[PDB]
Amino acid sequence: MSFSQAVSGLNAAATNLDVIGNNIANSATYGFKSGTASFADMFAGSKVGLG
Amino acid sequence: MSFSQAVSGLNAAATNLDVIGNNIANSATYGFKSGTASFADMFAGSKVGLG
Amino acid sequence: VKVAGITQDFTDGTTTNTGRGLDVAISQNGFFRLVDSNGSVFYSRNGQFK
Amino acid sequence: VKVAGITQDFTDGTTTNTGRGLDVAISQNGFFRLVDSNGSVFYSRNGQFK
Repeated sequence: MSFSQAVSGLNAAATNLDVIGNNIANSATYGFKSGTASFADMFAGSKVGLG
Repeated sequence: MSFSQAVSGLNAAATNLDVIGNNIANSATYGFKSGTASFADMFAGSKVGLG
Repeated sequence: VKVAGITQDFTDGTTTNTGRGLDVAISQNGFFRLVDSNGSVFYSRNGQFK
Repeated sequence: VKVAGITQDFTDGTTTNTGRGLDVAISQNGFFRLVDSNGSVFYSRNGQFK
């Protein structure tokens, strides 16, 4: 669903930036450990995916 | 895509800077054998290399 | 007209280093095979693990 | 992030020579006690007095 993947991918980009931001802001937090999250497409098996 | 080549090159440059910095830092310490780093590209397997 | 076809381009991905001992990258053909709790069998290239 | 904290550290202060008979330093963790203009109970680390 093209619109759905558009909005959800925009939110995924925002999430990637926000993990970036919480990493950056905390870069002064002593001993702090940085984060990352994983991405996936609702690959229902149909062609490739749905979102 | 040279985006990956260039980001990898920056990582490599930063690491080289780190190692040279460590050579300099403990420069005066007795018995301190100096360190070096090595670079390579990952199999290309295409028109591209990888960085 | 109608479109009817499945295709995937299996060229190796732009390979990147990550340092973690649970990040595993594939080259050349195929996938490596996973299993689910219900005994289902599947082939994937997703290289991050725990 | 939140930022919540300010701390003044109490490591050494190198003790130096001036010669006045009323110049003082407190080696180790001590302090001085003072009243304020009317009594408010205060404590200080300044080393000069007359």
